[PDB]
Amino acid sequence: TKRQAEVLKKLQDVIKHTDRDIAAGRKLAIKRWVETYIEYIKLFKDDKLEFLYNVFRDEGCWLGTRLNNTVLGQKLTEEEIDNPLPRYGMASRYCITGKIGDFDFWKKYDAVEGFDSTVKLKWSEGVEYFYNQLEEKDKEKKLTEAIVALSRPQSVKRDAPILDFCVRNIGDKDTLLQKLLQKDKGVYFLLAELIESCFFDTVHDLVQCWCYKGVSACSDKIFSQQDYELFLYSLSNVMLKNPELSVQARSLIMEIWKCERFAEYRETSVNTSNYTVPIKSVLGGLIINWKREDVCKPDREIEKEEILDMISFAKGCFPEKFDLFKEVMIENLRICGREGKRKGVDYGKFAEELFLQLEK
Repeated sequence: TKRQAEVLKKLQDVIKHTDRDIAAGRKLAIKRWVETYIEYIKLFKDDKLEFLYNVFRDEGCWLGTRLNNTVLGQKLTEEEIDNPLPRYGMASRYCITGKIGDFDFWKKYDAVEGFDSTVKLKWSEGVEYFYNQLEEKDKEKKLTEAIVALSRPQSVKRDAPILDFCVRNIGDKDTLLQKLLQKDKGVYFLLAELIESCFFDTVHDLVQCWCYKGVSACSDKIFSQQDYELFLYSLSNVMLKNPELSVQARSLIMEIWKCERFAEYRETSVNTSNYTVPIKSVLGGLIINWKREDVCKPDREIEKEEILDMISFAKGCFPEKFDLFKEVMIENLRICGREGKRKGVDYGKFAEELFLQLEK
């Protein structure tokens, strides 16, 4: 495990891109990659790890924050330094049927069967190949089916990369929303799974089409109060877990929270009752992220403003309950014990300070 962990860090410290977010996205992609192929690389040494460097420092392999599997597979089949990885193991894993490594699943399969089987196997490189071999008519239907199947409660992290791929290849996200709404909380599970794996871009696209595109939405709210509140709580946890992607997580928090379609939900989230308020984790999450000192963070002022405006919004909706709101938040920040929180510092004081500024 220590060895496995070392492997992960070394492979991530080579990625460098001008945009911090793109890089961080890639460090995550590498993590996911290493998760899939850990056994192959388990026993390894630095010298053998340089082959993984020339293919990972090559921007050809990278398509945005994600990896171009086709290119990557080709690079994983060339025996400069030796491929310590087996060509056959990799070729099969990357569905390179032709140019089979030669000297498991991989026979010959029709497209639909392969698609339906690869998804069951949670084989991200498998679903992609078959998607290509699919008839154009059948494409959207097959993808939609996969999404519905994989947007399920008892899910796993592997499902998210496939879900990401399916959403990005859906050419009509309006019908997708509709086929998802038939499933119980099928829309929540799709967004929550993409959030946990930090596929923020995909979520933004979905939020823009499903919440911001039109005056119309048969329930006007695609999400419920619970799903709305859970989205924000889950986003605040990921933001504290991935401080380099906090800008993208903060923008998603604001877009969901301040959406006009969910304005009633926004007012309910700041209603303090029974010594609790649903925005506690989220408002506490932004405060902790704003006071982080282990990262060089530009625009801490913008972050402070969001916090202040969220506090001001709570005062404007229920002015009578504001002192209750202040006491609940201060007490929550003193016992929270969440990630990114510096131990031994009283975060309650920071809140008290924000409350005073508001008074003036």
